[PDB]
Amino acid sequence: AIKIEGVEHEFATIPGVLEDVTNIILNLKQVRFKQIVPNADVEKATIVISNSEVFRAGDLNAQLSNFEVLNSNLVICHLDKSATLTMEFSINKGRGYVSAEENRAEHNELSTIAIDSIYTPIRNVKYAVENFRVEQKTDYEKLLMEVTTDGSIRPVDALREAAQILISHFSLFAENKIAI
Amino acid sequence: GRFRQNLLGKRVDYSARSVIVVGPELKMHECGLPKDMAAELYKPFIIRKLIERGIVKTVKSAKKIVDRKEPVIWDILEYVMKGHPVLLNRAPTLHRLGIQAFQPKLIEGKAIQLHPLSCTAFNADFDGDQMAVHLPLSNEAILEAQLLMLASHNILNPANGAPITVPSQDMVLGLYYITKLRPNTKGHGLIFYGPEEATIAYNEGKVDIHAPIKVYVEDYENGELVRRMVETSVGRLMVNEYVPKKVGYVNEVLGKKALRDIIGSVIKICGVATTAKFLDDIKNLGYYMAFKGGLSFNLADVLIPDEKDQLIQEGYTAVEQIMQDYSMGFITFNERYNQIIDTWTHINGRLSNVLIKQLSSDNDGFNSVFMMMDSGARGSKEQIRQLSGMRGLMAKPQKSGAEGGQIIENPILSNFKEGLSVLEYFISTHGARKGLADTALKTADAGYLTRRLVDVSHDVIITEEDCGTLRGLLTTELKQNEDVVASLYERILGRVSVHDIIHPTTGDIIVRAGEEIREQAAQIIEDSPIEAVEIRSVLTCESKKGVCAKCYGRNLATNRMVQRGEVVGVIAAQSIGEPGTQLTTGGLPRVTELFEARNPSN
Amino acid sequence: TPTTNNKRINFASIKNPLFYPDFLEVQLKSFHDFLQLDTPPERRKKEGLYKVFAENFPITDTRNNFVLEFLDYYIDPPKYSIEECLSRGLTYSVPLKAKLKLYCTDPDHEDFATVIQDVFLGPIPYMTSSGTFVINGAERVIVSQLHRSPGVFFGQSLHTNGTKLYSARIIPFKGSWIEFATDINNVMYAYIDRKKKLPVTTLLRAIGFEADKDILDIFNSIIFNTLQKDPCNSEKEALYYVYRQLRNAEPADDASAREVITNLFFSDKRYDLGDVGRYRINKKLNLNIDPDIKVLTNEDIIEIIKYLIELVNSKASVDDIDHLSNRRVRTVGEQLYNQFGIGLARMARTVRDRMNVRDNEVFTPIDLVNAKTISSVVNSFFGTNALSQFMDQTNPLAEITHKRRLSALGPGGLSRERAGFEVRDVHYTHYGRLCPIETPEGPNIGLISSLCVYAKISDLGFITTPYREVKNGKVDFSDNGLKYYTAEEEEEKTVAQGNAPLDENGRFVRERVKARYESDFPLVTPDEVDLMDVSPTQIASIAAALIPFLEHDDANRALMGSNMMRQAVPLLRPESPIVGTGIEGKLVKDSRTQIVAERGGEVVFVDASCIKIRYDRTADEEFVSFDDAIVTYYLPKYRKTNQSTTIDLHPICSKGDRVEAGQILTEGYSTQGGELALGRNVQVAYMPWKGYNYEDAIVLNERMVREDFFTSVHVDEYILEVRETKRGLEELTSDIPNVSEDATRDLDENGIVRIGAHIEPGDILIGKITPKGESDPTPEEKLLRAIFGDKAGDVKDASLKATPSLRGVVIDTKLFSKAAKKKSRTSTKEAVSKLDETYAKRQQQLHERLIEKLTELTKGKTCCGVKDYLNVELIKAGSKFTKKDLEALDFNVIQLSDWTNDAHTNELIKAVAVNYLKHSKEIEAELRRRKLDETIGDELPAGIVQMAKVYIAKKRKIQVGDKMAGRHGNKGIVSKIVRQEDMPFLADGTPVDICLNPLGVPSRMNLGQIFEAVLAWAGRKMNVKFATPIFDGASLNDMNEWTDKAGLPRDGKTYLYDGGTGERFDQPATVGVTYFLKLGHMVDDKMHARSIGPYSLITQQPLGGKAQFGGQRFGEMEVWALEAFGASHILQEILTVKSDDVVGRSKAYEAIVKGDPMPTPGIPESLNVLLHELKGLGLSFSLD
Repeated sequence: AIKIEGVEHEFATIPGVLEDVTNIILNLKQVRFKQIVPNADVEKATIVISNSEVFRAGDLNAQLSNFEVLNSNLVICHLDKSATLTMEFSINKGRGYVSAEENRAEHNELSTIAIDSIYTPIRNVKYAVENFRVEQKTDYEKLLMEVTTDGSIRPVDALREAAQILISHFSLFAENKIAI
Repeated sequence: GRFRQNLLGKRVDYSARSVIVVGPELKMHECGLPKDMAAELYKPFIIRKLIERGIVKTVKSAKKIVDRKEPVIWDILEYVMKGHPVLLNRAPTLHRLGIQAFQPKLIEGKAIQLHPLSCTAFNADFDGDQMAVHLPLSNEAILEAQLLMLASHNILNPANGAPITVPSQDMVLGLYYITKLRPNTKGHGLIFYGPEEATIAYNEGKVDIHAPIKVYVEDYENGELVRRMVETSVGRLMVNEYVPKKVGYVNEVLGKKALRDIIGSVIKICGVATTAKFLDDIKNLGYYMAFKGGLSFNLADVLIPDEKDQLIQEGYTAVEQIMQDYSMGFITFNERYNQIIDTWTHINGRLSNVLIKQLSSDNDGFNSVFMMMDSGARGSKEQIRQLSGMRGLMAKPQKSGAEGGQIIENPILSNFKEGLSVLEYFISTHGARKGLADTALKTADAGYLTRRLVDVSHDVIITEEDCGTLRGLLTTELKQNEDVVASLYERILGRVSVHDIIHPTTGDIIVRAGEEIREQAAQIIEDSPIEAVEIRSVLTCESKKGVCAKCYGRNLATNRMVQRGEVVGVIAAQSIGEPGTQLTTGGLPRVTELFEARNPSN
Repeated sequence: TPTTNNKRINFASIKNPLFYPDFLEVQLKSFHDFLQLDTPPERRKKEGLYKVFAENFPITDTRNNFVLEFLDYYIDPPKYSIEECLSRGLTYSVPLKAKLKLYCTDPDHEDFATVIQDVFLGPIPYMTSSGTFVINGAERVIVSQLHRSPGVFFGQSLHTNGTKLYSARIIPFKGSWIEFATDINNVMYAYIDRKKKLPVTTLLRAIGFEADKDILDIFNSIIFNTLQKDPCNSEKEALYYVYRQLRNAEPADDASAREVITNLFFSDKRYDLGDVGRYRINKKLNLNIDPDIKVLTNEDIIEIIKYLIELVNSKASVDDIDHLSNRRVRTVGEQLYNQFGIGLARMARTVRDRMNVRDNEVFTPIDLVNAKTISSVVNSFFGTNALSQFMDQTNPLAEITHKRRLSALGPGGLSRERAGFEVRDVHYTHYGRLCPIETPEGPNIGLISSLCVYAKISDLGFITTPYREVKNGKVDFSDNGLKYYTAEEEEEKTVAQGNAPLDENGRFVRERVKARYESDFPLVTPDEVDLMDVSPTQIASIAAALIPFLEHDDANRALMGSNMMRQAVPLLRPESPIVGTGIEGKLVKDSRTQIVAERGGEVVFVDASCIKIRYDRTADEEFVSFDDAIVTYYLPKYRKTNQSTTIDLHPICSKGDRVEAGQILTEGYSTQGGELALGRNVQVAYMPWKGYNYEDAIVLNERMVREDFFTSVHVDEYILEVRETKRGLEELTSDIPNVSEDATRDLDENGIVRIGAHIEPGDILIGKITPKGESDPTPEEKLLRAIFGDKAGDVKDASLKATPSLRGVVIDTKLFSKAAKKKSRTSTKEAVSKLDETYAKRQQQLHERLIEKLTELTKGKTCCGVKDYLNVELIKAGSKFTKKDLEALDFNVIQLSDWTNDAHTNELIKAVAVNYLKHSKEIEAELRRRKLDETIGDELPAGIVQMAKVYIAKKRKIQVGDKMAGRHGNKGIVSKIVRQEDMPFLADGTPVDICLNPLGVPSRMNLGQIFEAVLAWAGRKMNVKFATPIFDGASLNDMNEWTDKAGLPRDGKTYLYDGGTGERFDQPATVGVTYFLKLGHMVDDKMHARSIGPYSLITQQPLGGKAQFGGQRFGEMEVWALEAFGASHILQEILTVKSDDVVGRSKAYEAIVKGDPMPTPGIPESLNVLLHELKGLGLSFSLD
């Protein structure tokens, strides 16, 4: 969710800011985050950029103690020498992907604009296999695997969690045998 | 002005309209239906079922809850949708197979999902048309729907005995994929028992999908019970697990021709529901196998023949001589035209055939273009020749005051592989838009034939179970002064006979009088040296105000005797009018001349 | 931002030694020939509006004592701006003024007075600087119209009763057409307009040829046979008859026939042949008399009848129609000329009428001319004529092809009832003049053929196009002198072709060269090629010369590909096609949709709403100074086009930039970085996936809905007029009866929806509540229910409610002008006088600085002598009329230096004259602003008081059912949105995004798409982008070299894997990158259904159309279908209760909801109507 001061809808424009509000929201979509503490449910932020600047990602003071930004060096927008901008954020946790209009749930209050949200923390995965052998005796196998993430969590934690869920599935489907 | 169009054409109040999309998961008697269309058409039934819930007392509250569609039950839509079929409706309905019923099914989004093998009945394409839907609301209507309307019963062509749902390019491609014959691969030359050992040995990669193996299988010799050692391949076994156990076993390369032959034999031997289940399952398996084979197209697939660079060159010198010959003028201009077009056609053919053979032999197991051509999925020798050989010849039409006719002296020798010079591409645009204009004008011409000849006729029905008229036609086969063009077989088939017939070989009654003549009997008769036979004609019916059941004969929509109470006339009208669109002295003039008792003026 | 600021790779095989002729030559060239804003001091030699006036005026009496004459017009600046016209709904037009000379001569005496009056004779719409007119708030175009060339033409018509009938045709510019045709009896007949036969001997003796024996003597059996069937045989009786068989039962006077024939063949003021008509007459007839009467002469008739008999006896050849040299062009200027001249001409007719009777001292030009007829005719031509059309204004390419559209319907060319196959066709001579490949099929195949790029219009209506001179082996210079040529001369010279490889020295490099000489098509020796096409990219139209990799494609595929480009929706963030041809860039430049830099300088200020540029100051120092000069260009930020596809722009220069002339400040509206950007690059794979790509459908990955490179915006407009009624006043108020407070929440207190809300269908948009007491039958009902509090009171609730199926976001709602500035201050004269005196004070002070500037900034010059000038100039400056002493400049001190330069003081002071003239213009416009502001205000429809409006915009994504396309014909529709996992993913973890069916490919010969795919994959690392000319593109070996150097399979193939099974698809699949477009048939507007709905008041049938849902036409054919099978209750309930029984429908509905599904069908009203409409008589209907 976003609440800009002096703009009421997704097609306005702010004096002295080189981009639309649409592009502000669109590129705010792309900023990947991280925790530092567990139990952080949802958070609201207040940015007051009030100086002759170029407004960038890490320029976001992760002013809430509960949370931080990984990618600091992204260009939100180019201000002029004189633009004054006030923004308010909401960051929340989730899975998979959700579109905008479902996020209309949270009380627009004539100002709030809901935005899309891509939650997935993974970017690329690999596995490959190839035989290895001793003379005359076979059945040696190489599995080589690669995990490429956003940095919000090391590969080991995610890999462990995936296996935990998969074993949790097969557990019931092997032991318990309720019958018709 | 008043009493013709809008006196009958109308508004409707339980209809809907939207766009259609191909269905690769549903059965033959189901359709995919966006959630809101279904949430709206069925609204009154839903309203009653909320009423019978007891939770609501007022239809106003029910409307309030069905409009805003809040987190309450769609279970009622799921239920009601399950026994309350829906009529799918095309806009330009030509013959009845443009209107059907279906069992509807929820899907995601805002598009109508429809099964791939039914559209050919609609004779439509998937450009994005906006099919209409209707809801019956009365149980007599719904019974007529799910008893006569429903698609699974409507598999034949009322025009004539052809089947309507011949499968398409991709299924025939997959089936052609499974049933080839490669000499030496995984697990050549071993022994099985049929099902168990074959499925085991394939399922453990000890034999690939395809290798010539010898196996012990059961097939009926007319019609019994021989179990021998056939040489075949897993694959053909997998499909022949599904060909019903009343015809025997299938051993050929399974093209399109053969697929139609088989679907015909199975329908004629065992009936409609059976042939339906067969066609559905063959769809599914061949379609999955075509996918898992991973078939695609590449440049390296298409080998231009080396000799083309030779051959295209070579004719030049021949052309050169026939140039210099006409240079010394002994030869007339038009015959120069004729000779050069002949030579270029010769080289075109000798390139095309060598092209196609080289295309065949590179793997014999696969060449995307080669199998797409030969399996009859889609393509032709001509298209593929363009994709790898000269464009051929093209006409000099001159587009006005000329027949066209005489064609360019120089063929378009470059093929689409290499690219075209500017002038050739200009000539191609010339000819192609010529063809498009020709098609547009032909469609315009056919429109009037269609409308008038559909407006030929309208009338009433047949009305008796027999017509007593033991004075029928002497039916025989017609041969037009060089050969025979129309067979007695279909001319005799399905038409009640008069006198019990026996073979010239002694003591074999072939028919009992007043019996439905059958395909087997028809074949026996054709083999016999009998010449003609006496059968009834809808004409000679004694029964006034109609025609007798036995007068007419086979139903042609099912494969049964026509029964009491069904209108034949409008069927005959539609079936005789619709082919007018292809009808290109012929045409409308002669047809209306003969119907309307006009003088030939000659 | 470190923007890429990248430069593409050209790849050709030959130099490009000839540029792009600009696009907008035709429209803006013509209109700037016709009229311009201001200063025609000494202009328009010879053609122009001045030619109109010197051809029509002066108008005098029947030698009676009174005359009118013309004194030059001035052309006035527009009263309102383009944008303000668009917003308001007016027309961008300029007022016109002319100094009419009344010249009253004393009755039966010498002259009485010789006076001039300034006449404002009406507004005429003006051309925005792109060739488009905003009429009533819409933007329209005058399309061109191919023409018939006047002159003489020769055709032996055939099959007319089998016999050959040669007809010669004389074709004027205005008037009737003349024919000379042979009868079946080999008898020769002359007549008019191809009409009924009339003997040529009869017309000959109608001209004044003597007795028939002498006619034979001067003309000698075709003429003899004509005499044999001639019903007249001597002069007097000859014309007596020739008038008799023109009308029946009316007299056949000789003298009337003499006058008729004389005016038919020899009247200058009754026969109107254009100079082009005279030219064609002269050339086809090989005549040597160009300057003469524009009308037929006797020698012309003699020569035409001689050539007529010469081609009657089969000694010549017929003419051709589709030949382009027989069609002219008549650009917008010519046809506006024609209508204007007609209007003024019969205006002169009626002024002749008025002044034929002429008193004195009672007529001054104020009452002489009711010229408003000129207003009528011109406004009608621009508002209703055949050729003026709305604009397909959804896509830059759509316009820039829309403005060289070349229609052929209506007067000027052939007619829709005269075309055979040729006007449906592409002739042998459309080469370069008229597009071969874009003549879109349908009802208009040949009719609306479009113009090539290099095509240029000569001065006669001949389409011309460049060639490069060629002689004796060289390209004569390749080149220094281009030779534009017209169609007519082309027909005898061998024209070589460009893709016949050259050195970079002007030499052909083979023995055989391809050429077209006659309508034949040979392969010539380069020892006699005489002239060469400039660029082999010539023979494609503008949208046709944008296809990558053409020479490997089908014609028809390219046709529909172009027709799909023409409607490509403007995306939300386009992307340069990393493959293209070197024509983008220029094409955005010709479009004036981007804020171009006017003059060099640095940029003070940039935002997305205004670009504030300090231009170069140097212009004011060949001056001394006059004022500050900084421009502020404002931006197109979201606005609705015709087709609802919004337009937007974004600046592309930074706060310290210095910008040169010809620079593009802004990107957007399908433009990026100065390049034409329609679609996106994407990863695609060619493999039939689960058969969801059965036919030419398509398969999508979830990234593509997540990357949002397939998204757009739409917006539409809602209007509502409130009106003075005959019985009440209409209102825009919030007090809407019977509606709920929530439906008013989005409404402001001013009865309209505020900006900043979302709309659910059915809610109020514009609150219109109107106490229209037109119910003169008991308005006490008005009062009775208007005092209840809800005030329905026959006070009609006309509050427009949100259409069903519409959801969106509210933009800005205007209120326009509401009939009165006088609305406060408890006074009328007080407020108006306060406003006038404020006007006066800032007038006087601004003009005071204006006087100071003109005075102290003019005195600087090297004029020598005593001062003598400051005080006199000041006292003149106190009461500047600005004309008395403007040129004099006190006429002494500047005159002391007899020799002087250009008089920079004169330059400065006429600049001040201009600046105060414009200042007075806007200040008097401000005056009329306020004055009419206390009135109805802006130009508003007479019978209504106000019109309100709202804007609604919708942000639209992709979903199943939407249509997609590409640049090679691949139309398709989305079938399934696949999750990213189980897309077939290559050996490096990247799942493909689009999967396409290989089946559709090898039957429609368009393997250009896979070539594009391989290159765009070999580039997306990314290495440098590409650019190749159409028919000189990238060869295959070089393709292979790049694919190698990018680290790829040299063959375009690869292996692939399945998510779900890991299997390696045993045959290698093809993968690549391709360019992809979204078309405008979005499925969100193909949804409708209905169960129950509102009922009509003329029949118990509920209409439909998604304006109100309704149903579909249950037509005749499905009546026949339910006939064919045994429809028991289906058909009966369709024709009885499903429709057209509101009583039965209500009963059946209430029964279905009430638990009785058994109907009781009765008798439709159609039969009730039948008994009622038959009318019975003395009535005998039945009860049995």
